[PDB]
Amino acid sequence: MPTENPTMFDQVAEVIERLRPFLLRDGGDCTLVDVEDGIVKLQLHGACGTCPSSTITLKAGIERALHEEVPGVIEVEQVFLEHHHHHH
Repeated sequence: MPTENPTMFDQVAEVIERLRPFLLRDGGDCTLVDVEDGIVKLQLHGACGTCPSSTITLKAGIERALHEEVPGVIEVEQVFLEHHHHHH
């Protein structure tokens, strides 16, 4: 029982908004919906499409990175709000 110092929310929120500008450029924008002991839930959104083929790849990309940079999770619900692409 240390202290309720800048908890995860602060960090994630902090790093998120920081990387946001970069994510928007390539992927989109992330949004934390709920912080749990493992059953976290966020929402990705780059714009508004219908069948994103790139977001799917990126999705698994971030997830993997998160788990790797944060081993101990059990599940994560990342709901994307669509994000089509110019072409290819």
